[PDB]
Amino acid sequence: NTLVKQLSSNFGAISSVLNDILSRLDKVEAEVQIDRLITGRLQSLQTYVTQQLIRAAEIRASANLAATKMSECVLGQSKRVDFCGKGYHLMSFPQAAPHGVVFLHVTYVPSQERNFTTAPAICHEGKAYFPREGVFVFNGTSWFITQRNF
Amino acid sequence: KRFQPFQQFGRDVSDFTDSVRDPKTSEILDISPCSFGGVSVITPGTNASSEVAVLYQDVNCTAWRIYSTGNNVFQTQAGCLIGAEHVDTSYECDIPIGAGICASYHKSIVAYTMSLGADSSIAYSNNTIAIPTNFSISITTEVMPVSMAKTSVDCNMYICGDSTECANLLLQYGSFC
Amino acid sequence: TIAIPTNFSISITTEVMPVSMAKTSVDCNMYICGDSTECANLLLQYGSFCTQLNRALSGIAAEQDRNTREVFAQVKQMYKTPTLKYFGGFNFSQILPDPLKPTKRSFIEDLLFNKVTLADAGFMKQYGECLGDINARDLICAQKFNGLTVLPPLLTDDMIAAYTAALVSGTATAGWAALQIPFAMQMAYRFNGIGVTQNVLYENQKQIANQFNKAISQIQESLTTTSTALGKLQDVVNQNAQALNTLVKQLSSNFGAISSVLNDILSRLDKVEAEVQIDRLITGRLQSLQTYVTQQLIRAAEIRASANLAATKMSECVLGQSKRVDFCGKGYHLMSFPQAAPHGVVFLHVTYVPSQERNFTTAPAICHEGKAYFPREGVFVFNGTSWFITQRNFFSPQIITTDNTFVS
Amino acid sequence: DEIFRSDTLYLTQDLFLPFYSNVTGFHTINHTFDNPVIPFKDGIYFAATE
Ligand SMILES: *[C@@H]1O[C@H](CO)[C@@H](O)[C@H](O)[C@H]1NC(C)=O
Ligand SMILES: *[C@@H]1O[C@H](CO)[C@@H](O)[C@H](O)[C@H]1NC(C)=O
Ligand SMILES: *[C@@H]1O[C@H](CO)[C@@H](O)[C@H](O)[C@H]1NC(C)=O
Repeated sequence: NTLVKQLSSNFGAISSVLNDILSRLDKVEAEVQIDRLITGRLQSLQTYVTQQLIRAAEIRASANLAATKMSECVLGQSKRVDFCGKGYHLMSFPQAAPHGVVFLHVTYVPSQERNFTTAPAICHEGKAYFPREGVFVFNGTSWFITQRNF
Repeated sequence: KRFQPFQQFGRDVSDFTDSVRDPKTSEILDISPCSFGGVSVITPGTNASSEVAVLYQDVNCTAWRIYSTGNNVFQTQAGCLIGAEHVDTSYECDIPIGAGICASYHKSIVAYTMSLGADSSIAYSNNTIAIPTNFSISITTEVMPVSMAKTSVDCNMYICGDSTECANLLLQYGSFC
Repeated sequence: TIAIPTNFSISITTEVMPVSMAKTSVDCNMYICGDSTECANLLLQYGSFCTQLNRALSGIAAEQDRNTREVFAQVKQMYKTPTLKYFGGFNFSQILPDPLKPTKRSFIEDLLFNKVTLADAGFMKQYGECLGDINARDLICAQKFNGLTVLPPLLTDDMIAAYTAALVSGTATAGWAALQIPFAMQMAYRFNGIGVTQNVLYENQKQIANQFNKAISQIQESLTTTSTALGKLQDVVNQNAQALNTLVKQLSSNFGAISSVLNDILSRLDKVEAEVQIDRLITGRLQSLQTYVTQQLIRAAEIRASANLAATKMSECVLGQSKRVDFCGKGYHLMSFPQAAPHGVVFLHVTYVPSQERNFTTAPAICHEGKAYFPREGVFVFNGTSWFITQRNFFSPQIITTDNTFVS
Repeated sequence: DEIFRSDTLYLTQDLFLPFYSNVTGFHTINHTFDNPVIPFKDGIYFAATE
């Protein structure tokens, strides 16, 4: 619509209306004004094209990231942090949208944390028995081995 | 500035005449433009209200270079603000003024310092650790653009319309189409 | 034959990444036609290309604010400084604010800000001040008198420092909505994520802490002296200044007119004759403005690409352990710390580097009694006395047993 | 020109004497008196050491 509106503007010519110029001016005199208008209008077109190219680059960057998301999140489980949702990622579903895509991410969110006394290793009889990928926690009765979560 | 006898005017890099020798008294004078300073207008929408607030970036109102003084003139980090009430309370930055200052419509325009977020303290304990005992399943949405509208231009249509003489002039010009 | 390391080192490396650029606005009636009323009317009886240019520039400014928000506002809850600065032998001073020093920024942040020179300390210039200092050819006064303005950022530098302090405090306690774990204990978990066993961390804890504090001191000694480390976040600054001063200088040029000085033309020419020259000048100056705007848009796209990558780094490296190769440091990645910098962010990555490799004879499988006992994720090496089962990294020999291997 | 300028660099195209160019010397003493007719050739630079 901006391109449409720009036709009203003079570019140093007597009038923006070509028919008026051709109606009341002879060939040589009309040539000057018509050349001025031609220059201005070509310039407007070039500006529009340049802006379109920049917008297209942005949209290209957006489309590539969406394709990466579809490959990584929809067809797999991603261990990247916050790539396919805030919490621990389980699955994702795509839905189409006008000129775009909407992703639904399903995530696991821990809750109801409780505090225990923790040990890194157990002397037992003067030896070192390390947890092997778990935490040693004291429940109140005896020591137990647990995961980081749940 | 010191002017040699054969000089009468002085120019800067932009070629704007910035100095002049007075003919009668031969005293050198400096010429400066009158207009200077930045202005911004804050509104909550014409439909909601007709009132606006005005911010002057280059004025310190504790004055002279302001259009009018409606009410409550008070100095902020971003500049002198006219037409807004200051509030000590922190909020969520409806309209960003700048320099940590935001504005909102509460019925008057109000200006406040920006709120970063919730404040909490986590204890450090060598002998203690917290583990969850429950879990929840949350579903979140993400919206991402993929393509834009495809267009074409007929340059002979946009330029020269249906006129045959202008088309020939376009021809005896150049092919940037 | 196969070679396995027997020692390791802790290295700290830095990465500098731009986040935002300066926000600007243009008064086109100021830049074109000055205070002249006739040239303004001619501008009117020409066209409104001023609305488009300013729409583009305002979009750019909003984008810059958004970039900063996305890099630094990941953390929801703010986390107070613990006041102890010492956890399990690791010194976190010089990365956290010092109460004694009045400034809310850290020591390393102070060095980074000192290094980068900035054109404008403050965004206010008073008219009387420009008038008084006419003798000095101040570039900012010249920009302002010709309609070009720079706008302040929304988030002040102290706010960014507060965000970084909260992030570091969260890393020190709770790790990556709080876990509450002792520093040493978590560091044991990072080692597992690498593949090394926990007892390696627990046994040699003091040496690792000395090396870590030590790497911090070297970073500090490297930053205290002058280097081109922060060059990018300087190039960005010089580009903006250069573009504005170039616009200022371009007003001297004629564009086919008799003179570049409008007042001369209006003084010695009648309306109709002056119209031609003023139109030529108007065309040229509008063209200059459009070129400036286009270049700004391209620079903004580049800066946007840089900000997104920085946000990805903050999510992946600062709030987690990344298994990607070379994404968060050259060596095996353990942790990362962010520090604010003028118009950008600096990441400190801590990495595990193997060393002192030794060669052993290797076997893929053991015939034993005509059977196949495969290692189950370890290497069979011959020490000289008997065969042992080891990891790829940090050589620790263990007796071979049925549990260690799997039959097939 | 007759325009005043300070702290700036200014480019101009004009007739100048190029840097490190040849200049002819004429010396007048009791033994030798020199006053030949010399061409003008689009302007001249004339220096007297005396
Ligand atoms: C012009 O007239 C005034 C008043 O008589 C006088 O002071 C001034 O000197 C005159 N101009 C000059 C430069 O003589
Ligand atoms: C405004 O003026 C007052 C009084 O001169 C001064 O103390 C104050 O610092 C000024 N504010 C700014 C930010 O320039
Ligand atoms: C931590 O560093 C500071 C300054 O380098 C030092 O004085 C202190 O001794 C170190 N650790 C502690 C808390 O002893």
